Parts: sequence; structure tokens; C-alpha cells
Amino acid sequence: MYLIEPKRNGKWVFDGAILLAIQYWAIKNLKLDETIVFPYICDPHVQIGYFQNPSVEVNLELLKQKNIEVVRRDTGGGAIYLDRNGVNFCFSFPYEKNKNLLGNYAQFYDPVIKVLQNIGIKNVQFSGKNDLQIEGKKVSGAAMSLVNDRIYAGFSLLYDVDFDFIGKILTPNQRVTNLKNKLSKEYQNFSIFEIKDLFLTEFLKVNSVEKFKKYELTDSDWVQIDKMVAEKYKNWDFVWGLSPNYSFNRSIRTKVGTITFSLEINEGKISKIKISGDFFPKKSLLELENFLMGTKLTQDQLLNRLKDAKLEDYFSQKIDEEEICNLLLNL
Ligand SMILES: Nc1ncnc2c1ncn2[C@@H]1O[C@H](COP(=O)(O)OC(=O)CCCC[C@@H]2CCSS2)[C@@H](O)[C@H]1O
Repeated sequence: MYLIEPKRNGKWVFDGAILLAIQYWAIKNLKLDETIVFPYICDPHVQIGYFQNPSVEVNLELLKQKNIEVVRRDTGGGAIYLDRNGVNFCFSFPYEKNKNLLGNYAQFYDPVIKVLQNIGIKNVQFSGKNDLQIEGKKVSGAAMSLVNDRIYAGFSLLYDVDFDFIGKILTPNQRVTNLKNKLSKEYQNFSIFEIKDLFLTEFLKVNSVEKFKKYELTDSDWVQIDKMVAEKYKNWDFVWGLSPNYSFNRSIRTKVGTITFSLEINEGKISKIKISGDFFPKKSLLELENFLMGTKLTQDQLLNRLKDAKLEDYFSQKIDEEEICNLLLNL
């Protein structure tokens, strides 16, 4: 198991966008045939999933007011708020050695639950979706995707929360707790760097690993990471361009999550379409949106096109194609 701390010439980095960039850089460029761990503690910012639209997920005025960034990550899932009171861990798992991990939140979280138990946390449970919950209240969210031969997976930990701010800055569908007061009393006043440390030590134990193999980002890695920051994580086209607000917007709750269709209509046909939501598609939806372009907004064309798109190739659960058809027929 490798550990990549987000350090630059020995300085700890807290920029959420750079932190993802580090991870994705590793994913793409670090051919280590071992799990790499990426602990990260970020300055306040909102991180949204790849398929999400920041405009509908964030209170944009509160974000501007508080002068904090939106950062889109590469994985699906939903929008989280991240500050110095959260400790997150991403991973680059060799896909061949963890073939059953893709989409398997339970497996992914098993060592985490184990770590949290070991650390005195009451009754942390896998939510069954992609979360960890104590007595109804979410303490962690997770996301993953397959990229190259690597599974990119990450979970957050809400060590301490600003409950007021979190429910104000995130506008989903328009509840969570801290871990601080829930650890063994020995740990209850640990700072965030101490929790990260405690968690990583515990994570090694729970995973039967004596020590992390050391990987320090070199100047040269940083040049590539900085480039991915410029071209992607802090690139408007990626953060904002990716999810345009088209004229018509409809959403359905489905098993995979809330799917929103944002589309343009010219001559009774879908002219532009953007499918967004907090889900975890099997492959990129760009192909599906492209497939749907040109479809007449009639039952017959929509049903057929939606059938032909083989939605199961794109989403894990079954989507009601007719639900989507009928939703779109109303425009
Ligand atoms: N920092 C944070 N951590 C955990 N849960 C949060 C957080 N912020 C908000 N929430 C709550 O989760 C829901 C949205 O959860 P939802 O289930 O929609 O999706 C997620 O959680 C994505 C997890 C983040 C993936 C990153 C890849 C490695 S590190 S983390 C939001 O509305 C809040 O109620």
C-alpha cells in the first residue's frame, strides 16, 4: 500500500482542486501495482460529482459570499462540503486485484467501518447506497469509478461539521452528524491532522499492512499535477462548462438516484441534452446524450431511442424508459 500525502516540497496542500488532481494524476500516471492512499484535508469548498450540475447543487450566492470554490471530481455521486473539519481518503486500486470493488460500496467501506469501530465509534453502518450512517445521520459519503486499470474510490469523514453552513451551501432536491463526540474519549479533542494520522494507522492495522510505502510527489509529478489543475480541476470548462443549463429541465427519482434531463428542443426534436444527477453510471453519458440528439419528442421515437440506448449499459439499476419518455413528451 502506497501513501501519497498532498505535499509540495514538504508543504501540505489543502486546495480541494489540487487534491483531486493529485489523485487523478496518480491514477493516470503512477503505474504502481499496489493500492495508493491519498488522505486529504481541504480548505472550505464544495465538491460535486462528475455528472452533477453545480448551479442546482450549490447555493451560488452563499458560495460567492463565502468566496469558496466548486470542484467537480471525476467520480459520480453527489455534492459535499469539505472543510478543515473533514478528513477524506481517496484511493487508486489496481482493478485486476480488486475486480469486485467497482460499485461495491460495502466492500470499499468494510475497512473504514472497521477503523471507525476500532476508534470507538458507536454504530457506524453501511447505508446500502454509498454512505456511512450513525443513528440515521450520515458521517461519510463515497464515490468511485473505473479509470484505466484503476479503481478511483474515495470516502469523506465528517470529523466535525458546520451543520448550519452545510445545509445552507448545498441545495439537493429543491442529514448528517460529526464523529468528534463519537470517538473513544481519548481521541475526542484530536485535531484534524491527528485524526487523519489515527485513521491511517488504524487503516493499516485493519488491512494487515505494517507500513505504507512512501511516495513523495516529485517536482516533475507536480508539473503534471499543476497541468491537470489548470486544464481540468480549476478549469471553468470542466467545473462549469460541463453541465449547461438548457431551457427544459425534468427530473425523476430512480433507483440509481435523481436523474435530471436538461435539454433544448428545436423542431420537436431533442437538439441539446445534458443528463445530470448524483448517480454512478457504468460508462460516460456523453454517448447517451449524443444518441438521444435528434430524437423526435413523440412516444414512438422516445421509447425506441431509449430502448436502443440500452440504459442498463449506462446505469446500474433499471431506469423506467417510459417514465423518461413521458417526462420528455410534456415539452
Ligand atoms: N463532506 C461531506 N461528507 C459526507 N457527507 C456530506 C458531506 N457534505 C455533505 N454531506 C451530505 O451528503 C449529501 C450528498 O451525498 P450523496 O450520497 O448524494 O453523494 C456523496 O456523498 C459523494 C461522496 C464524495 C465522493 C468523494 C470522492 C473521495 S472523497 S469523497 C449532502 O447533501 C450532505 O447531506
